[PDB]
Amino acid sequence: AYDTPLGITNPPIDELLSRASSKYALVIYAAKRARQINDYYNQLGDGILEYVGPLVEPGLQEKPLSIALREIHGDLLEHTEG
Amino acid sequence: SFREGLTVLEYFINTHGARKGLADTALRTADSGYLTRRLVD
Amino acid sequence: NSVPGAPNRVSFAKLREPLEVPGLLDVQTDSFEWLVGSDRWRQAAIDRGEENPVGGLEEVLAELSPIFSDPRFDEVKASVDECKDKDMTYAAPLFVSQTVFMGDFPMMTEKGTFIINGTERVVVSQLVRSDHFGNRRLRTVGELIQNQIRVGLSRMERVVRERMTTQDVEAITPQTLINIRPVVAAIKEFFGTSQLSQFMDQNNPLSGLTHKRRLLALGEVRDVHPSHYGRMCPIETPEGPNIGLIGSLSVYARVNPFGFIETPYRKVENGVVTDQIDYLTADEEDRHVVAQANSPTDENGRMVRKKGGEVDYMDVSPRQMVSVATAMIPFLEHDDANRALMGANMQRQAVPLVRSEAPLVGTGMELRAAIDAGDVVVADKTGVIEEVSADYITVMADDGTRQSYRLRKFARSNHGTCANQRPIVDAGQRVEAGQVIADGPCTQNGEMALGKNLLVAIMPWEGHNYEDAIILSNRLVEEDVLTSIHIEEHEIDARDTKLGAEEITRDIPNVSDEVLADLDERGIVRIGAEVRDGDILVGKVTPKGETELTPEERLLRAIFGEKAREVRDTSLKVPHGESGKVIGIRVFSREDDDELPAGVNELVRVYVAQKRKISDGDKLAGRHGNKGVIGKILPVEDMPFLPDGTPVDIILNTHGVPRRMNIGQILETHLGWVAKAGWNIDVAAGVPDWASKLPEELYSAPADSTVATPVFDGAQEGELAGLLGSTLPNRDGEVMVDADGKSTLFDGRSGEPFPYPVTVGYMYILKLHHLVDDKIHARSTGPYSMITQQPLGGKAQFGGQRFGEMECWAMQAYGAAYTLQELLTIKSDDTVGRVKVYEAIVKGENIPEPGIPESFKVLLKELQSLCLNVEVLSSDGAAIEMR
Amino acid sequence: LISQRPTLSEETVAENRSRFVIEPLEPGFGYTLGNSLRRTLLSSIPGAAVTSIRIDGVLHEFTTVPGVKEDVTDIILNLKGLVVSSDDDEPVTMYLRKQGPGVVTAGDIVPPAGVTVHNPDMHIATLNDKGKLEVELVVERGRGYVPAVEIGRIPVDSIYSPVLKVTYKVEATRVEQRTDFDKLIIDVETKNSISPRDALASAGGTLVELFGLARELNADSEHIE
Ligand SMILES: C/C(=C\[C@H](C)CCCCC(=O)O)[C@@H]1O[C@@H]2C=C[C@@H]1OC(=O)\C=C/C=C\C=C\[C@H]1O[C@@H]3C[C@H]1O[C@@H](/C=C/C[C@H]1O[C@H](C[C@H](O)[C@H]1C)[C@@H](O)[C@@H](O)/C=C/CC/C=C/C2)[C@@H]3C
Repeated sequence: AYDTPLGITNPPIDELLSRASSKYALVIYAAKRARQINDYYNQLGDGILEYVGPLVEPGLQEKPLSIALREIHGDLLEHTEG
Repeated sequence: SFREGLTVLEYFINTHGARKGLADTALRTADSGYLTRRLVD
Repeated sequence: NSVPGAPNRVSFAKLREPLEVPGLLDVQTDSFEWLVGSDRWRQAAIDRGEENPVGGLEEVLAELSPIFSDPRFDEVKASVDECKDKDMTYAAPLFVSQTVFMGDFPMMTEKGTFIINGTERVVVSQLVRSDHFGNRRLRTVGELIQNQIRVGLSRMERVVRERMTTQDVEAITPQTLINIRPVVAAIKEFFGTSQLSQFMDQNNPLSGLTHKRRLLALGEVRDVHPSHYGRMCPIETPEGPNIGLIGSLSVYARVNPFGFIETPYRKVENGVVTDQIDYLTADEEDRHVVAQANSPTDENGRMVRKKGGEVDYMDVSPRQMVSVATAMIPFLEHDDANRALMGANMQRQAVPLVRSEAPLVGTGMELRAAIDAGDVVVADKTGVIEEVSADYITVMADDGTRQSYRLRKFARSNHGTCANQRPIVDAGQRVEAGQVIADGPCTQNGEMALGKNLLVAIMPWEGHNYEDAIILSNRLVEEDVLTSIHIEEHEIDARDTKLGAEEITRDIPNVSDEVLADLDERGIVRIGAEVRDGDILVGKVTPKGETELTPEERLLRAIFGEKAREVRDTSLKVPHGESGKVIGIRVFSREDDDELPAGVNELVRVYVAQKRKISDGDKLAGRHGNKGVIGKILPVEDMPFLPDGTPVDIILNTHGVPRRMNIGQILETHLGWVAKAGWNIDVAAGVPDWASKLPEELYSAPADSTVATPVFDGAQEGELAGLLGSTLPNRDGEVMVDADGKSTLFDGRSGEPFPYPVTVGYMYILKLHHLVDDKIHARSTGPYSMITQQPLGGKAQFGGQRFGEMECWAMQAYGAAYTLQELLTIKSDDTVGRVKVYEAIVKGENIPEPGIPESFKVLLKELQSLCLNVEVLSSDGAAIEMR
Repeated sequence: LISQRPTLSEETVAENRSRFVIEPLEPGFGYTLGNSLRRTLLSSIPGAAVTSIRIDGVLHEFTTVPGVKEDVTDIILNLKGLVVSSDDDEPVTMYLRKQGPGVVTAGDIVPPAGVTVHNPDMHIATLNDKGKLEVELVVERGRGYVPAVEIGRIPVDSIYSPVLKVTYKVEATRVEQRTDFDKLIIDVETKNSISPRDALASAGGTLVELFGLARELNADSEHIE
């Protein structure tokens, strides 16, 4: 085991890299999803779009980027690379 | 090995070489940054 | 020693100092006095010199006449203090058929400085060649000033030649032909802008002392030369890319009439030291073989430098090659030149502490260096004190004369360091001439006190004193031992402008009565008021053009009945991150005639002081080049403490790796404990063999005794361990340190002792000018430059950090394309980007896509101006423009 | 004087392992009482353990015991793990004697009235063919950990205290205006004779009682809430 992660180090990058191609794809992967979540808490997505998530049970005041990372860790979303 | 202490003349000679290391170290950093830029370039 | 009120500081010197240290402030005075041609110089030179000496200006006219003679010099216009206050130049007008006034002539203070426009400047002597080392000439302050006058006079004669031809003969006079503008403008153009004219570096008395005496080497080339022995100090030079170019003068160095430095030498004849000390220039040095200072002389009477090489005349003493700053490092012979140079530089970087404690283990220069710096009050004539007050001191000399000395009280120095003088004498005290009456900023009882004596333990403490970090006891904060006052000066001006005249008034456009609560009736902060970051110091108002206000603002104007005032707000607030009390206010008005630059009506300056507790992050250092920041400050409870319960003050890790050494530091630490606890050799059946070389006086010494170990002639290893053996116990008689200088310390947290004995002692550390309060910067949003829309460091503060080219490389290395783009666009040059980002952040929306950085847009414009038709072509959009 | 209400929280690591936290403490009370707690839990809780034992067949033989796979040394280490609560106070001599090939698992030892073994599944030894083993072992209550000090009598190290391993660490929390408030973390692994919670109460009770000697000098002083 790896004991337990504290804050930013959770979830581990290794368990997250299995969900995407490279560490870079992981970035855009969670980045755009964070933009999606924060739109949901606001009025999203203006015209013709409806925000989705949070798929996982959000923390107390968890940051949307921190939510998109847990969602990717649980395979709750799939992505396609261009 | 300065444990015994150096007399007046002994310390003068030591400065002749010690100052070359500080000046020579000034040229080590400049060119390395000028080389690293061309490398990156 | 040899000074009247000198404190008792025993010395380990095995050699007598034959020649007293010369007035190490003479290099500046002699040259300027020779320049002006004072009667004291003529009287001093005539006694043992040419009977017809010519002053610098007198010599200038001698060569110029016939085309001028007998130039006059009236008494100084205003006093030094009066000049520094009114921001004028300490000068005395000079005069020269038709009489002519040539202009106000700057004058040199007793401290060897000049007041040029209210600031205390110091001219640096230049060492130019008259090839070989001895070929160096060395221009003195007075001489290189005269040369600047030559240019003024000569070009003045070039104007008179042209004027007399066109002008009618007999219809012109010296006044009509002489246009002294290039003369007065030549000296004003020197003391200012000139590279040899510099603002006196004075955050401690020693810094200003070494600023003078310091010389330039050029008019390979940086390397020291055999000739530099006893003349220029090779151990003192900047660490930056100016090594060798700059050097401070040696202690006993004396300059000859021309400028060729001379060194004191005692000619040795028949193997017996002759007390006759003669001047031997660089060239004259080779004529007679020079002997080494440290020489075996047995009782009464009794390795030498060859004429051109190494290893007739004997050296006057050790440390001839050493300078004042270098000669104040105890155990200098043990530290490497690098650390010694580092040590000297950091000694002049110390700050004056409120208490100013003298070093427990010092050398010899402390007393001489302090009184010669000029920052200590000296009694000119023997006598008795009549009054002693915090404001002034008066002495009733037996002669009958009556001298008084006004004390600098909380006077701001050139870099905000407080200079406060303390009287050390009482009412009935009988004082001798040349004695010390009041202590300067970094002085105690007459000798330099640049730091404090602290209890040290050289053990690594749970990683908090890692690499070069340091941990301190909270006692240094509670007892204000490392607390130093710092004064700041702020200024504002009211002048005439394009469309109106500025008016400094209390009434501010849009403000509450609370923010103006601490302002006076005129609008300036009241004395003694506490000012936080952003508070108003002076309320100034300047005319604003056509309002053309926003309707959304006019509506609220009528709603709340606040008439849109006429002009704009221009108040002087405290810079971000600053705070303190207001000490004084200086108001210079126009109604009150005064004298301000054309257009200026009123000029006021506020002085703010700050009591800086020694804070984690500040930079401390000893005299041996050892430096480091304060990594943590533990409460006195959880701190390694001796069996007495006496907590240690600072915990220093073992910085000195093998070979690196830094041996000198370890020595003064042990001696520090010796001097703090006294000693007694307990002589029984003679004295130990190690004390044989010692002179009687250091045999017995009480607790807290000060010691002096001159640089090369100081205490020796054997003598040390002996003093380690003798240590007077504390109350109860227990012993705290063994013969190894170690003690079993108790961890103030666990309570259990540290398994091994730890080295403890007293080391003299300094507080360096690098301070956290001055170096901490943070910025969310702030001002932006005009030409380039990049974040500009506002004069208040909020300066942005630079993301240089190299950092960009590191950002590209990570592949963080977005972070890089973010830095070079919305965080800087994006005119509409950074505003929409701030907007998006406040609302909580996503951050928008970056735009075009203004830098790039400016680039295209620069190209077009160069006639380069550049077009940002789209994939299918042909040409495009920014707009 | 009044403090800021430090609390006592407990997180259970295992059945006999739990960590505790006190939040927040005033700088720097974390280390003050911390080391004293670990010292009190470890060497101030009463408990019974084995003092000395004698095994039939080994009087001058040092290395081996015939008919048993475990050597002399290895056999002792097993018995050291024996946890038994004895309220008799004085040294009681229990007896364990099993024959024939098998596994002696403590449950075979007949405890005299007043002593109770708490780990009946403990593996003491393995038995060889047609082999018997009679073991006599002394058990007297004690405190902390007393090292080891008649023919064939072997003194053994005595693990008197129920607490087996204790460690503590400190951190900083409670921002507010001052962010250097102490948080005390203590880690205690206990044997099944008593729970980690009870061990803390005993250690805490003995401390307050021990520090009551300075309080009795004057109960009017200010101290803290
Ligand atoms: C580099 C230099 C002067 C620098 C401004 C300061 C020297 C830096 C070396 C160092 O401190 O490590 C040279 O100065 C002269 C002519 C050529 C050079 O000028 C140069 O190449 C560049 C500038 C020369 C003169 C500038 C004058 C004005 O620029 C400002 C205002 C005017 O005076 C300057 C004040 C300088 C005082 C310095 O004093 C030092 C500490 C600080 O560096 C400063 C307080 C003290 O340690 C003092 O003991 C050392 C003085 C240097 C002696 C050198 C004389 C030759 C201040 C920076």
